[PDB]
Amino acid sequence: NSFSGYLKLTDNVYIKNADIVEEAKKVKPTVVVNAANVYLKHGGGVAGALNKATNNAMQVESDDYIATNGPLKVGGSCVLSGHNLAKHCLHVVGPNVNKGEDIQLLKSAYENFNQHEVLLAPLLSAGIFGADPIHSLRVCVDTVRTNVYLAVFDKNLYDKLVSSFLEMKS
Ligand SMILES: Nc1ncnc2c1ncn2[C@@H]1O[C@H](COP(=O)(O)OP(=O)(O)OC[C@H]2O[C@@H](O)[C@H](O)[C@@H]2O)[C@@H](O)[C@H]1O
Repeated sequence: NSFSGYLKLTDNVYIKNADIVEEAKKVKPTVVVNAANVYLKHGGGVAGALNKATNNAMQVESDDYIATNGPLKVGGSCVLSGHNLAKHCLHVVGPNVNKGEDIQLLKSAYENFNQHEVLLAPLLSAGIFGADPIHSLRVCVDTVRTNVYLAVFDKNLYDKLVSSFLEMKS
């Protein structure tokens, strides 16, 4: 946990414009969050990017987990190996609002973060799943009480997130 270059938004939320995988390799974090689906299929996005960097070790361990325990709940989580990227990997499932999943569960999904004192995380539901990233950052800041280090990959999205957060801040 040697996080460098993060802007601090609140007492426990930090943000940085980085690739979450490059971040993980460099910082070797205790916990890296994966933006997961219910069957733990890491195709594309953060999940696929992380899986590739373990040369598909993650996807194999994931598939064994689903086979034993069945799908995760939307808004739920499971802790697996972090492989070469971290000690552990917390797969957290946020609502796919694009497919009509309840946006309320984004808050339950962020509540999983509070079981770890330090995390390297992306924004849940803010890509393929279609939530407003500003909304997702807002619920993260309102929900997570532990120290979360957000890697936002796209520069324009990151700029807009730090702007909007600080304009609406109180
Ligand atoms: N390499 C990356 N590094 C950092 N942030 C990233 C990266 N790739 C995407 N992001 C950002 O992380 C946030 C989450 O994007 P997704 O990974 O698409 O997350 P989510 O919306 O929860 O999508 C879940 C779905 O995506 C699939 O990969 C996954 O298997 C599941 O089906 C968004 O802001 C997105 O721009």
